[PDB]
Formats: sequence, structure tokens, C-alpha cells
Amino acid sequence: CQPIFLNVLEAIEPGVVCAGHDNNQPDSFAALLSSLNELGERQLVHVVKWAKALPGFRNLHVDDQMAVIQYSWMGLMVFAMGWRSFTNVNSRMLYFAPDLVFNEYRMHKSRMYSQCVRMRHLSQEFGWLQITPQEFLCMKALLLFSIIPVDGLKNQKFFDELRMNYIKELDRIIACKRKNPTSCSRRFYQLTKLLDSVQPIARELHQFTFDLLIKSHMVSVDFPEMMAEIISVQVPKILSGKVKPIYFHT
Ligand SMILES: C[C@]1(O)CC[C@H]2[C@@H]3CCC4=CC(=O)CCC4=C3C=C[C@@]21C
Repeated sequence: CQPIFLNVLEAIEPGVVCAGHDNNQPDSFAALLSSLNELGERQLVHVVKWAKALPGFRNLHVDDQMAVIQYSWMGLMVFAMGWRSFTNVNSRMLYFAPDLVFNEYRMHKSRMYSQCVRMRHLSQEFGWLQITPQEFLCMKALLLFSIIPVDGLKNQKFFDELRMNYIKELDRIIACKRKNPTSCSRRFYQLTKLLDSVQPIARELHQFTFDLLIKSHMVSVDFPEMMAEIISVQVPKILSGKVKPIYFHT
């Protein structure tokens, strides 16, 4: 029951990343979405660096390393975002960045109102569930290993070993605080269900961004190339079902 794994996750947790949005200019659909894309791009860099420092991660095949990242990035972003929205604005608003927060007016002006409401649900679960900052970190890590191609990775064996241990860490951080037996058996059920909620949501964001990408040109929203590239190559595989989420309760 020693904190070594937790020290690592807290040690690697990324810092405050600013979107670089002009909060002194009147709201707009394209200015809100272009900023979200620039924010996406910069948070990807962090995710890249955050992931490569994970216990066991660097033993995975290079492409597999690069793959689970691209496939799971949206869900990590949504999940982290929902956490910031819980600890910073008590879930009523979406804390994408300190300088890019969505009040209800923006959720609508940006035209992601329905997805926004879905993400706000998520941010609200943290509250109703009483997620400890430790359960959070463990879950955010596990998410990375939550979405894989339908055959497998070019060495599925290790991924599956990595995935199994992270589950154990999550199990550890539950049994290493309060009650036992029925209390933590159900506390585990609850979190895995919570983990599962991220996928549908991430799915929706995937659909939207892809659509936003093909429309981009004629609707003046800008996409940073690294991201534009991931949306156009890796995202289609998810929307088409060639890469699928791994649920706990399927
Ligand atoms: C606007 C859009 O293209 C569609 C959905 C958007 C996603 C929604 C989820 C999200 C959460 C964050 O905390 C980082 C920014 C972020 C996004 C940035 C750009 C995207 C991909």
C-alpha cells in the first residue's frame, strides 16, 4: 500500500496550459472554435510528454505508443477538462483554459452546446461521486489504454499487461483510504462506470470535430496542422469502428 505509483502520476501531471484567447473581443462562433483548436494542439504536446513518462509506457512499441495517444487524446482532454471544471468553477461552466471558459452563452455561441452539456454532466459526476484527487489521476492514466484498433496493436501482449496493472493501481488507491468489504467493491464498480461514460462523450466530440474539419474551409475556423492531421487520419478509424473503446461493462 505504498505511494510510489501515485508519486509518479502527481509528479507528471501537466501544468496550466493557456489557450491564448482574446477575452476582450466580442464572442464569436469561429473565434471560439479556432481557440479551442489551438488549445487542443498545445494540450496534445503535453499529453505526448505526459504519456511518455508513464510507468511502463516506453516499453510499448513506438507506433503503438504513438497510436494509443492519438486515439485516446480526446478522452483524456475531456476528462481532464471536466476535472478542472469541477475544482475551479463548481461544474456550472467548462474550464477549458484559464483564459477560455465557457459560460452558457459561449456553449451556444460556439455551437457545441449539446456536447458541452454532455461534458458538463461528466464534470458534475466528480462532484456527486466524491472522486479523490488520487482516484482521478489513476483513472486519467487508465484512459490512455482505453481505446485500441480492432485487431490489436503491433504487440498487443504488453499493452494488455500494462492495462492490467493500471487497473490494479486503481484498485489499490480505493482499498488504501476508507471502508471494506462491500464499500470498495461497489466503489470500484462506480469508477469503472464513470470511466465508461467518457467514451460516448469522446465519440460525440470526435464526430463534431471531424465535421468541423471538413466544413472548416468555408466556415473560417482554423486547425493547427498536427491536429488537422490527426483528425483526418486517426479519427476516421474511430468513427468507422476500426478502432474501438474497451469498456469495463460491455
Ligand atoms: C473544437 C474542437 O475541434 C471539437 C471538440 C474540441 C475539443 C473538446 C474537448 C476539449 C477539452 C479540453 O480541455 C481541450 C480542448 C478541447 C477541444 C478542442 C478542440 C475540439 C477538438
